[PDB]
Amino acid sequence: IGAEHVNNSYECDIPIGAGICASYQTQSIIAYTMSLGAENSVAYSNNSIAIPTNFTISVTTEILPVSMTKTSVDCTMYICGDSTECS
Amino acid sequence: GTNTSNQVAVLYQGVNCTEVPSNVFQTRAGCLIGAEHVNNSYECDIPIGAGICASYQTQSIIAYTMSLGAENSVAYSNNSIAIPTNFTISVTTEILPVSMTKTSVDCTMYICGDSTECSNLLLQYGSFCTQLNRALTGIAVEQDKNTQEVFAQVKQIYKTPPIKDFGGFNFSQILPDPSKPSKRSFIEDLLFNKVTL
Amino acid sequence: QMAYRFNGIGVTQNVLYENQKLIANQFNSAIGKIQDSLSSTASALGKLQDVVNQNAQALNTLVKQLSSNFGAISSVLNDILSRLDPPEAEVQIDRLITGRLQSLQTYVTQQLIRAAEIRASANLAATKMSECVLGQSKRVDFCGKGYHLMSFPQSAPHGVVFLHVTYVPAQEKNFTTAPAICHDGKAHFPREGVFVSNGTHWFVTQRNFYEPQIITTDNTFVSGNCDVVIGIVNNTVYDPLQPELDSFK
Amino acid sequence: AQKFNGLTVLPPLLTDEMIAQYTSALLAGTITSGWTFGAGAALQIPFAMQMAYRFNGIGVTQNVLYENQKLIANQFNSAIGKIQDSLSSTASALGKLQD
Amino acid sequence: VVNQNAQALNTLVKQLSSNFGAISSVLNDILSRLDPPEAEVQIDRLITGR
Amino acid sequence: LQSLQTYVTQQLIRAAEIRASANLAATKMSECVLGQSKRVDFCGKGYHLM
Amino acid sequence: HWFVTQRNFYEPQIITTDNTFVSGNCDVVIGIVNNTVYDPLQPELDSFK
Ligand SMILES: *[C@@H]1O[C@H](CO)[C@@H](O[C@@H]2O[C@H](CO)[C@@H](O)[C@H](O)[C@H]2NC(C)=O)[C@H](O)[C@H]1NC(C)=O
Ligand SMILES: *[C@@H]1O[C@H](CO)[C@@H](O[C@@H]2O[C@H](CO)[C@@H](O)[C@H](O)[C@H]2NC(C)=O)[C@H](O)[C@H]1NC(C)=O
Ligand SMILES: *[C@@H]1O[C@H](CO)[C@@H](O)[C@H](O)[C@H]1NC(C)=O
Ligand SMILES: *[C@@H]1O[C@H](CO)[C@@H](O)[C@H](O)[C@H]1NC(C)=O
Ligand SMILES: *[C@@H]1O[C@H](CO)[C@@H](O)[C@H](O)[C@H]1NC(C)=O
Ligand SMILES: *[C@@H]1O[C@H](CO)[C@@H](O)[C@H](O)[C@H]1NC(C)=O
Ligand SMILES: *[C@@H]1O[C@H](CO)[C@@H](O)[C@H](O)[C@H]1NC(C)=O
Ligand SMILES: *[C@@H]1O[C@H](CO)[C@@H](O)[C@H](O)[C@H]1NC(C)=O
Ligand SMILES: *[C@@H]1O[C@H](CO)[C@@H](O)[C@H](O)[C@H]1NC(C)=O
Ligand SMILES: *[C@@H]1O[C@H](CO)[C@@H](O)[C@H](O)[C@H]1NC(C)=O
Ligand SMILES: *[C@@H]1O[C@H](CO)[C@@H](O)[C@H](O)[C@H]1NC(C)=O
Ligand SMILES: *[C@@H]1O[C@H](CO)[C@@H](O)[C@H](O)[C@H]1NC(C)=O
Ligand SMILES: *[C@@H]1O[C@H](CO)[C@@H](O)[C@H](O)[C@H]1NC(C)=O
Repeated sequence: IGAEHVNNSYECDIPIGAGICASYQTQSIIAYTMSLGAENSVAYSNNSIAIPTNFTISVTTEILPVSMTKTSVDCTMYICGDSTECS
Repeated sequence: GTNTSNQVAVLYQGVNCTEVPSNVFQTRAGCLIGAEHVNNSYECDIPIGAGICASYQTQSIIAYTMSLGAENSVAYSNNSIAIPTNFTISVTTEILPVSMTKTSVDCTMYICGDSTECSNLLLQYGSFCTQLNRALTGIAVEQDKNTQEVFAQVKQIYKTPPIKDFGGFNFSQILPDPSKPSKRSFIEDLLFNKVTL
Repeated sequence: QMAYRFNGIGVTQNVLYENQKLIANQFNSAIGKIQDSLSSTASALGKLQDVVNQNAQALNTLVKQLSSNFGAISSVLNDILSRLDPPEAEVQIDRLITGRLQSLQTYVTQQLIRAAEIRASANLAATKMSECVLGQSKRVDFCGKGYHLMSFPQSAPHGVVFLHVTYVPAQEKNFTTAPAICHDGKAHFPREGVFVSNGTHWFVTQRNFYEPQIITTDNTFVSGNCDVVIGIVNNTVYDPLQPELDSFK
Repeated sequence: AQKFNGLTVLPPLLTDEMIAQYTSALLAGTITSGWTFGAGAALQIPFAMQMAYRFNGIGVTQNVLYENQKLIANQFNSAIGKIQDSLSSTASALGKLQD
Repeated sequence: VVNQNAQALNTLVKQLSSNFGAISSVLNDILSRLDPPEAEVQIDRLITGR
Repeated sequence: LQSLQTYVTQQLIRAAEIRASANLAATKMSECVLGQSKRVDFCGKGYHLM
Repeated sequence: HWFVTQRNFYEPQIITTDNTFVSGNCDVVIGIVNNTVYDPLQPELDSFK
């Protein structure tokens, strides 16, 4: 409740489920079916080839974690709190 | 298996079995009864342990030592080579799971089942259920990422051309068929009818 | 494209063109055989069915634990609340709550472990997709047994199915071989392939397919005198320039 | 290990003899046929040519092997002996299994 | 990763304020108000939860 | 029962490490023994032969 | 003197048309040097006399 259903399709902003996603139109919340991507047909033939004539070099960034913070907890102090009888 | 026969064999693990009270065969994994020991060796049908496996002869159950495979000696020489003169192409199938069912469980209805006093007694235990719900949500959300990173590696949706002049190769069994309503391929359709809950 | 892919596995691109019909027929027969083998079940899809069974069985085991007693007089909470006074019902409600909470914690831990296992499998599947489908792998046994050519993906209810197309040699013959040829006191080595003989004459043939050629300066190179090489043989080499020079008369 | 008080250990399916036989078969295959047996039927070939192929794959021409076969064989033999000596010196390289 | 470690640590710290069916969540109050032969039955139920 | 459950959970955790190591060992066997890996530092330092 | 050698092992060869290929004039390449190259066909052409 509170979303408007539309005919169009775009990339998913907020996942809902079963192929439905929601986004902000910029000024109401709309719901739409996901669009998988642009559609085109390649010009296949049995005697045709395509050869590039120019090139561009590009740089991309990828990030990976390697470690996390080292922590230690004293069992007796946490459970009892320097308590003789509790210990 | 019941559909094959009704004869069964019983294995007592780790027992000398002189005190266990037909056929009685001693085995390093404990002796078994109802089986006949044989000289021959075959591939393992049912693993028992310590290199011993059992199978149905076809009308009796036999136990034998495993056979690793056929033995052959290559004709090695210091001036001899072997070169193939013909080739055969083959297709093999490999299957890998990618995701599992997404489930979510609430404490309050499971433990207390809408009882008010149970809910009052439950809240003094702290935040166990916040942790449980967070863990289940974290499990559920990463299932979609697994499907997202395996498929969807192509940016644009390419379509097959109308004419199938592929130099004599026939891809009709794997290309999608527009007539059948789910728009799946023949093999993909055959796959979905074989898995049941 | 087939000509490109044969070149990647160290086989010259020409041999495809004299055997295109045979390769196409073999491919079609292999596809039909995969279809028939998939029709005849041999527990091939067990890797998905077992996962479904372990999820369902764990869930169902979680369900039956709601009927456990855990030391109470009865497992039905409504009976407890409608049969006893609160200050004496509490000493039953607490233990029932503890039992149910422990069961839920165990279920959550098992799901946590299984999720990590499934995610590792999914990472492997994505790596194999990117490796075999969008390119031609060189690492062995990663996209099937034999020399990998291409792969095709198919959908599964909770996974993915790959169809690997590989190149396998079929039948072989054995010959006498030598590491180098000595002519005019100079050693000769092949640019590609090796020297083979049928007992009377020597030839040069491909790595993975028998196709003889006459030994020529074009496909051989010279490096030093031939006394140092162990096992060298004593045969001549042909040079195409001499007949052309003679014909210039 | 020991067994008592309701806990038992189970023998593995494959014994050490079968594992040793598998390793011996793999070693014989890789020293008598190169990489051919991994793809299909094993094809016999002399070892010097196989070393020449493996040299040719790392960007080094195969002619340098035949001109230096004795030196390479001696270096390999010395390296094998050094590896054999190193493990016998009670070095704690086996920590991973012991842990 | 940093947030998911920090939240787990904070939730671990906050669990020390739970009561677990005792008369008080502070152990000093438990051993300062009660005689130990009937105070151990109050201490143990905090110990188990922690 | 709590002690037994803790032991079972610890074994379940360690089994994943053992399986990952076994998968890595199998991959290394297949790539370095049955062929000639062109891949750096996967079958030892330097250019791999056999 | 200039030579041609392998990538990972020193083995100098005489620069020859047989192990080199030609592409474009030498005005665009930065750092090109000024040296001769050998052609093996000339002695054989001289041999026809
Ligand atoms: C190939 O692409 C490059 C850049 O991708 C082209 O170089 C540009 O050409 C335009 C044409 O007017 C200039 O305005 C730019 O200054 C050039 N450089 C850059 C960095 O954009 C080039 O012309 C293309 N064609 C060829 C044959 O190289
Ligand atoms: C190489 O193998 C192919 C098949 O693997 C052979 O082709 C068959 O040859 C037999 C011999 O008469 C024919 O009856 C079949 O019709 C052929 N085709 C098939 C699909 O079986 C071929 O003869 C073998 N030899 C060569 C040199 O190619
Ligand atoms: C989408 O378009 C169809 C006609 O093509 C129309 O009947 C339908 O109402 C549209 N959807 C919405 C939400 O208006
Ligand atoms: C039982 O075994 C027979 C004989 O092998 C086989 O034909 C049949 O398919 C099996 N299953 C059933 C349900 O009969
Ligand atoms: C079983 O017990 C008998 C009698 O004590 C003994 O002789 C025999 O060796 C035992 N079996 C084995 C495998 O040790
Ligand atoms: C198996 O063969 C051995 C001889 O190698 C023989 O002594 C033994 O009796 C045979 N087993 C059976 C069950 O006949
Ligand atoms: C491909 O195979 C199917 C099934 O055998 C057949 O119906 C179809 O005609 C074949 N395609 C061609 C181009 O022959
Ligand atoms: C070729 O292989 C066969 C089969 O092992 C062997 O008998 C023969 O000696 C080998 N050599 C020749 C020249 O036939
Ligand atoms: C070897 O091949 C040549 C090729 O022309 C042929 O003349 C000769 O007879 C062959 N020898 C044998 C022993 O087959
Ligand atoms: C091995 O090669 C040498 C020459 O390199 C030869 O004399 C010898 O006969 C060969 N070995 C056999 C068993 O033929
Ligand atoms: C090889 O042939 C040449 C030709 O004159 C001869 O001088 C030499 O002795 C031969 N060597 C062998 C090992 O047959
Ligand atoms: C770099 O090369 C240029 C010619 O290409 C030369 O003039 C210059 O001296 C070189 N740099 C140094 C530091 O020598
Ligand atoms: C290279 O040599 C040619 C030969 O005459 C000459 O014309 C040219 O100026 C020289 N270039 C340089 C940079 O020395």
